[PDB]
Amino acid sequence: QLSSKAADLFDQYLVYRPDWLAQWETGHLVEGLGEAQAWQAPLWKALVEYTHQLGQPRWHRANLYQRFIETLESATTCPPGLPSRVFICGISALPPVYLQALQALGKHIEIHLLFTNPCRYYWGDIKDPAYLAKLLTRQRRHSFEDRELPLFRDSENAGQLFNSDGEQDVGNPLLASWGKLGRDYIYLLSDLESSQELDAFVDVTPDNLLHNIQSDILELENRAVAGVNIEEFSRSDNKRPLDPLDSSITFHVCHSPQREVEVLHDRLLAMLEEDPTLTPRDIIVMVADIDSYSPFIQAVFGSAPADRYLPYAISDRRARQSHPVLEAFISLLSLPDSRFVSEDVLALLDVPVLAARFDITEEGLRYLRQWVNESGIRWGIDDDNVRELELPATGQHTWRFGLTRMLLGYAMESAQGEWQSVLPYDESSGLIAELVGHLASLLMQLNIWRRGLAQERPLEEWLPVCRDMLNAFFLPDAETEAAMTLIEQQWQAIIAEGLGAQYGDAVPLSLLRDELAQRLDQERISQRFLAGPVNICTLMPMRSIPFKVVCLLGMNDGVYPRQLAPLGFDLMSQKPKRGDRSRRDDDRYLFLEALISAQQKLYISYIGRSIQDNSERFPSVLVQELIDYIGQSHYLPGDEALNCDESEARVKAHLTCLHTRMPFDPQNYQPGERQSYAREWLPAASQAGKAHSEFVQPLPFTLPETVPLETLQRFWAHPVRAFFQMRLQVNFRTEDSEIPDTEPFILEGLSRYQINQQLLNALVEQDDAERLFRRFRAAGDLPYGAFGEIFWETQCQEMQQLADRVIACRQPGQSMEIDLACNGVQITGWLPQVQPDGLLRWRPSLLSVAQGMQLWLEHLVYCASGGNGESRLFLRKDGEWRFPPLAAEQALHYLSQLIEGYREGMSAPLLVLPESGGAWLKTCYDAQNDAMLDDDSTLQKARTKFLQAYEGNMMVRGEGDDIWYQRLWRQLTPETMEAIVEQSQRFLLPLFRFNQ
Amino acid sequence: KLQKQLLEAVEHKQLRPLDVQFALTVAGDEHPAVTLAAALLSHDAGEGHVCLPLSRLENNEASHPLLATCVSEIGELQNWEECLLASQAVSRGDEPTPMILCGDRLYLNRMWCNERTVARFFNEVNHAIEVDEALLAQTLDKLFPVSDEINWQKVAAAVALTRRISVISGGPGTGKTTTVAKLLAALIQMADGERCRIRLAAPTGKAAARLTESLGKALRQLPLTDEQKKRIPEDASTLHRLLGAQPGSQRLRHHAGNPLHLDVLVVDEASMIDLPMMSRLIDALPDHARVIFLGDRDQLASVEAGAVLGDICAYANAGFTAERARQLSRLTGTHVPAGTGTEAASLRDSLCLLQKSYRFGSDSGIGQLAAAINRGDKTAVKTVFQQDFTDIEKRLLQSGEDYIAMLEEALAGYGRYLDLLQARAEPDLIIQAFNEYQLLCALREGPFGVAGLNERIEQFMQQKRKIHRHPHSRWYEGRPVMIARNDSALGLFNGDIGIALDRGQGTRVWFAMPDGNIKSVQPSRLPEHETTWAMTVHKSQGSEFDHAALILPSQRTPVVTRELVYTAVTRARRRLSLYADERILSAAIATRTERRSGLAALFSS
Amino acid sequence: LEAQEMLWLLQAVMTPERENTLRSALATSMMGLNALDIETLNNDEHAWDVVVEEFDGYRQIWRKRGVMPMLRALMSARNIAENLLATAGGERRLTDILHISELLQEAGTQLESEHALVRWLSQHILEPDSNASSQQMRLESDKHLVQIVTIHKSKGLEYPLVWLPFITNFRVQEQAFYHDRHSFEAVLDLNAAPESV
Amino acid sequence: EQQLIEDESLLRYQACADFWRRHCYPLPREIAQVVFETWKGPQALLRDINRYLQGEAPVIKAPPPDDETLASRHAQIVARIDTVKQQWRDAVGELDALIESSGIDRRKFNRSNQAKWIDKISAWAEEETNSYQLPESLEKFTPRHPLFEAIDQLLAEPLSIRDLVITRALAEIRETVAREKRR
Amino acid sequence: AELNAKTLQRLPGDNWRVTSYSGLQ
DNA sequence: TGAAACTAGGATCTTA
DNA sequence: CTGGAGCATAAGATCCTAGTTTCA
Repeated sequence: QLSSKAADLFDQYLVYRPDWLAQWETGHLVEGLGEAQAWQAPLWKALVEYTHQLGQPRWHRANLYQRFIETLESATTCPPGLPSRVFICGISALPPVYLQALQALGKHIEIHLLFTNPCRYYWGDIKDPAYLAKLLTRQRRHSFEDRELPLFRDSENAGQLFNSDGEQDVGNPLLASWGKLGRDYIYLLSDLESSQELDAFVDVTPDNLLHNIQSDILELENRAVAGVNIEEFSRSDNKRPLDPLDSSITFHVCHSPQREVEVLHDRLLAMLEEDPTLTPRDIIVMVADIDSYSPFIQAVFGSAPADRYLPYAISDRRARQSHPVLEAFISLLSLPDSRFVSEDVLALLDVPVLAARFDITEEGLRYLRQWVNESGIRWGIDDDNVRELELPATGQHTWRFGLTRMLLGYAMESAQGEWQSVLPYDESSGLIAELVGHLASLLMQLNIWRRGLAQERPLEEWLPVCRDMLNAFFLPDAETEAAMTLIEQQWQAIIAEGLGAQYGDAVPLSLLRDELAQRLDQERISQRFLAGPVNICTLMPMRSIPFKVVCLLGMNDGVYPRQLAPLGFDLMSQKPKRGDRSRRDDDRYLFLEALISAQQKLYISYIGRSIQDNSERFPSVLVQELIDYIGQSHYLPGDEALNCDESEARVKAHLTCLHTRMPFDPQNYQPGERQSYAREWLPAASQAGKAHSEFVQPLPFTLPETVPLETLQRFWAHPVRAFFQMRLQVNFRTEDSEIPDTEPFILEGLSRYQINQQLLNALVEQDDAERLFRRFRAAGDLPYGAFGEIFWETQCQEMQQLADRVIACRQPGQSMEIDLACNGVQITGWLPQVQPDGLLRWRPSLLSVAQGMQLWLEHLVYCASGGNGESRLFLRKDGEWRFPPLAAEQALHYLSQLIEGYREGMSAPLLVLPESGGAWLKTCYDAQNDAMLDDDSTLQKARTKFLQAYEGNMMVRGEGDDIWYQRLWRQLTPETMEAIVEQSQRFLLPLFRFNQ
Repeated sequence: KLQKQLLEAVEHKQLRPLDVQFALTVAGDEHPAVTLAAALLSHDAGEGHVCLPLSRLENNEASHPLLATCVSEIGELQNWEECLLASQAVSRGDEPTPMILCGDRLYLNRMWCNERTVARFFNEVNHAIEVDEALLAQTLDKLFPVSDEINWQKVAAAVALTRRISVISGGPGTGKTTTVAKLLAALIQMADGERCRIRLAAPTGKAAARLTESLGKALRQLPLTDEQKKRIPEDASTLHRLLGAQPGSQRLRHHAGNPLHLDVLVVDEASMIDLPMMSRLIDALPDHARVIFLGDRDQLASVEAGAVLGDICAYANAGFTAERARQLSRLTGTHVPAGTGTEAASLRDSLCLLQKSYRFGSDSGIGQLAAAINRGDKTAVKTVFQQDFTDIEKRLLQSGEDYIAMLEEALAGYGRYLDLLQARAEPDLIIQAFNEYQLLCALREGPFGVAGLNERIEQFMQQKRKIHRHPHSRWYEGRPVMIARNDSALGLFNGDIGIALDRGQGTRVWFAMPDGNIKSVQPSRLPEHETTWAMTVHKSQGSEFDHAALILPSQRTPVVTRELVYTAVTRARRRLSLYADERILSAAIATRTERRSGLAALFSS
Repeated sequence: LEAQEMLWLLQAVMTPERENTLRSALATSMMGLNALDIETLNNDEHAWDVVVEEFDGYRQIWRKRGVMPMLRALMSARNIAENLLATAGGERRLTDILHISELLQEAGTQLESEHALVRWLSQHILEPDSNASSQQMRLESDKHLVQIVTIHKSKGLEYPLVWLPFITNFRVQEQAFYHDRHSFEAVLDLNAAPESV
Repeated sequence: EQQLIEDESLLRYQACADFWRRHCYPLPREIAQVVFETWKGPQALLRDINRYLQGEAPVIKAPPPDDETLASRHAQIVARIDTVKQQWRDAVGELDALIESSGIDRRKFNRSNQAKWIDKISAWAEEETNSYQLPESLEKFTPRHPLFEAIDQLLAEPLSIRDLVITRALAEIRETVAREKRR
Repeated sequence: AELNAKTLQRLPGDNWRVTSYSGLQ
């Protein structure tokens, strides 16, 4: 970075100040200069000595120009090879060395130089009083006569010219504040000796506001009223009148850039509608930075329909022809520092070029995604890559571990067991397994190249690495050849300059990769600049094309002028001179030339108030000064004699128009002038359509005669969800959860629920848990080592406590068949593992009313089908659900109630909330008198218990946060609360009546 | 080491990346004998085989100096048993180790457990069911009024109701659906007071639908009592749907601890039932379940690695057991031949076969050549020389001058449907008229394949005035489509054929429902579709055309085999075609391949 | 809910062939179809044909001109932008919909492919950071509202009438991170010394 | 030429999990039990130390010496427990406590509970009735043996690894984050 | 209020391009 | 009555 | 060279008290 900055500074020295280089080539310093000379002069002298020692030619632009000027100052008229004439059109900044060279060459070739100064008279600075008499020369008109700055005797005599400084009395504050580059250029042009200068200054008739401003700039005057004396300050009829229907210059305060471009589009359509022979070629829209405005441009200009479409062409935007393979190659150069996160490697396989090279198709990408998600692949590619980061080599959760798991699962079956402490993966088993072979080929290539790209080699050995990367990882298609050739060209050019400059030492890869990435975004595109559409572009120096409508967008404070602070140790920032160029003066002069080049109408727009916090964000200083000048030199025709300040405030409020925050505001569509063309939002603004009807509708449903028991189980697991995905067959199936970042340190949720379920089902069978613990350890599911052992032993201690109680009340049993006839509706299905004492189920969870419902239904079916026995359930924290044996008539009556609830709930979203309604019913219903209570204190306790069960705490999720309820209602209204508690009381009271 | 040699072999395209990396990850840096054995065994399993005897590995010598690389240490290293069991990657079966060594044949542990389950089912579990001979013969001659000669349908029905597990082979066009209808009628009429959960199943959806409509028509045609007609099975389902296989996971809803609750099962078209599917179905059946399989003995092989029905029906030439031949002679009333000696009573009696073709026999040239293809090539070439029997053709397609004649002949065959399409045909008749002529092919890509043949034939009707296309459209009025992935919501199955014709209410694709109706689907709703002016032989199974036309490739391919030629011959109904060089066709018929399996070793012991 | 809602719309538009994932996005909260209307839609094959054709048109409009014009065509052809405004509590949902649309267009300009955008949206639903861009805008300032503001964000502002309902509330700090009363340092004490507490 | 970043939480979590991966996997079970009951995961550790890790680093009152490790600290605490265990097993079987009106006679059942509690020092948590031999507890209700004060000096200060693990984490995560952003 | 959106009646843009032998080819 | 351990229920857990 | 299948699941903890029961 130091060498690049120093080389840029030295090139700038070469162009701009050759005297310093001529001095430093000898070895002396320069007096009166800032710091950093003490290390910059020996650097330059050593560079000259080194480039002489390399045998490269000594000649350069610092010591060449003097010899060139001396050669052409005294010779024949035509030394051979010279052109007949050469034009310099539209450049308003040239170095003094270049101008000296041009006047030296001008005696031999006729050189036509074309320059657009906005002023007419002489508006430059002055060097010395002995130089002012030299400015008694004169421009010659093309046909008529000669003229210069007006009243040239007493103007030089008066305070127009300062003691040493520039023309302080130019008049026009716009010109004085902005033309900093133009003043230096005109001072350089009038300083030439042999130049023969001529003018062609076409006048502008002051009728419009814009033409008033342009004429004031041209004739170099100042019509702004300040009001030194009170008889001037009171009266206000001396400024020019402004037509209230005149819209040459307008300002548009907006809110957000999307709203800003939406306003601009409508105004351009209005301008095209008003002026008949205006075409979308002649309209330019100039943006402070195009990369942060282009998406909104594309969005609204594409969202315009066919009847209201005017074509756009976003020039000066950075090109991205094959962005995915560009990023793939940059990330592939970033290989040796990568930790190989599985998400990033799958984003690498998202590349179609590389997938086709390693023959994995889009069908196979989904299966690899699911297999990486489930198989436990998170970390570095090998064990060696884990050790290379100086970490403990655990072996598990690596890419090699996952691929070993996949291959071992192809050769194995998962029920057999581990082989080398790797539990095989049961999914990859058939013809789909060759995707694993292709993935392992990918990993072998990536591992070999991350080994190979590590060392530091000279540039001659860095030459073929890019070709090796491209032809080893990518399969060239018809689309990809452009990007691949461009990448090879840029890499070759970098190493070509490095080799031609005779560099010998070692070069690490990160340097070359950073240089390639920094060069790959320096190539803009502007092929479709003025090809016919509306020309969207960013503001660029020395590009002054006269258009009809100039629109400037995004002129907030700080955004424009675009800031570029100098390097600090630059030696032009300390002691500047005349022709020096800096970015602030550059951007100010571009604003001035944008004002001049607009021929018909102007459009300045800036963000007024931030849309988030509704704060205030000010316009740029340039727009503020323009508005101040307009207000200080105009007045509305009504208030002929009000005040200077009152007239200024009136015209400032008249010109600037605010804009609505959101497009469907009827202030947009109210008639007049600020009337949008967006017919799409007109019903939204005028409120011409009905609101949303309630989702609960009475649906026609007829109950069949054969209802399988799994239908009732799936229904009573969750009734509203069963209505959604069973009646009208909508299921809001959410996406898959993404790949976790790291290996499991702790296990929560489903990942431990499955472990507890398998452990409990093994422990009830009185089997040793060591085999299953080894199975999980080889699975890469438990935490590492001692932490895994601790977690396993505490889970063993809890499931042993549960399984003791399960064993103490268990008799071996078998299945049975179910076939009843309840209300004339047959029930089919099976019941698993019913024992002579009845139904036993064990489940590692907390006490849930939905599971109580499940056991109650499964037990009513059994008790209606004979079966004198009890039904028990065993849960965590010594939860329990016991039901006594009943009579057949009672069981059929209760099952009739459940089937009737099913047939109602398939037709309407039956409102049985199992957890919340269960908690409310448990609070209210008393098991002493077996009656429903009514006292207001217990009703209020049940109310707050129901709310605490509906919405949970901040770190538990209540039953409210579910899409099946959010689809029906958002905020729980008390009337629906009364309805749901009535339905839940109707349907859940057998459970709390018979729970013992 | 030898990793670079294996990568060289991979770049020579003689192995697979799976094969090389599986060998590397199972052997590590062990002796190269285990590495090479694992590589060849993985390639053998991936090709379609099951087992790998050692004599294959030291007698192939196809690509590499196996001895010159595998010589590593002391001892005469040709005792490959101990030379491979020394490493940790091969075991005898008592340990959880990938390569297994059971009968001096190395093969994968998954393949080992699947093959052992299949052999245990077909050797020990298949019991004998005893039924009264008098009422059995009463039912047989009530449902089979003909009593003149050896009726293989009578033999098949009798032996299938006799045994718990019964394979019924037979060529396509024999009356297997009729035999199954008689079988179910006999079983329902025999078991009256016992509830019988009859279930029908198939490996693919199109064959399942054909099975449903065929047995529906047949079982309504046979006369039964109303309670018997209640007891008739309602419908069939795809084998994964019956098993309860999850979409992504490899879990089964009908595992060994939860057997499916269905009493008797009919597995239609068990030729493409692969060996893992057979094992997973065997683990899903209860104790009192009886099954009857179907399918050809020598049809095209199973798509997944492992063939089972060919390895079962290889024992058909053994003949019946001596006592069982007398039993069948008692039942059917005629004489059945007996088999010499004895090999295995349970297998040799459980199997049956339908020798006598009844739809088209040897009198048809198609049937005569179909019988000849299973024999040597001399009978086939002699049969096609001798006067061609006026029902089969052959064109010597050798260059483009014959290729254009082939295209002309194809459009001549498609003429009726094409001119009906040009005459604005009605949907049922145009779908019926499309289903008589269909070109076939073996490869997919190239001059001989589905895409290439479709491109050339569509260009030929673009040049000769038959039907036009538009380069923006891709949907010209009259194209054929075949659905690749199954569609459950639309109720249309994989492999079904429809014609996209613009009736006037919008260009909609019309389909042939298996119940006779016509289904119209918007092309925006179609799951997948490919043009099928020529469709592959593997996609042709289960359907029968009226004029087939096979086009063999120019060179020798590993996909063209005697089985493929035979099933492409058997696809047509009344007229056949052929486009093959005689040398290539003779080589294809002569190369009788198989799949290395250990079932033949298990059954003999 | 609007992020998940747009995820369902994008998933349906990507593959309108699949009847289940089309009905899943049709039966949502922002189109506002009744259960009766979904029941009528599941039976009329002509209605399903025209809905699938319309969503195919949306897919073509997306693949031609980006995301936001497809959304705008969806608003203009389903009248949801006006239905949400008519339904109470709807300005908030409409502004959230437009904010998600702006974010989607800004991300889809750089993101080249189509399925990558849907994966991106699901990734941001799973990972909702609290940066500057994706903070919630105000619903409307023309609607005159009772502004609720935190004490810290209120610092520096000017309010006419102020309510402090919960000013007596407090929360005892048990953590031991105290400053020295002599040298004015940051003296963290790892132990639970009650003096430092 | 620099690039700004304010999404530093991913780096902080990666560095904290990296430290917990490097410095707590190679422990044996007898120390890993104590670490686990102090906190379960690196996310919990970062939730403890986040507000001190961000910003300017504070000054820990009475820092542990740099040359001390987790194994040495565990050995020190288990030796300190074993000393009191040895003393109480030596002097068990004597009475020097005045049975007051508020002092029940059945409280000597807690002494037998302590006797059954002393089995092995590999654990870390004592029985809650160890505060019944405290001089402050008994003065409400006579040393006669050194353990009556040894229990006092044992229970005056808590026995934990928290300070050591917090100090090592807060000293190493900062360095890891700084070096990673420098790279 | 009573309100409506103005309608542009003429064609907004012409038919102009700079072709690089692409439309002709 | 004084005391003293013990079972179960309860409440409360921020800020730009 | 190509066959297949849809859906559910989990839920915090630390701690001080009131009240209860037991006991000298």
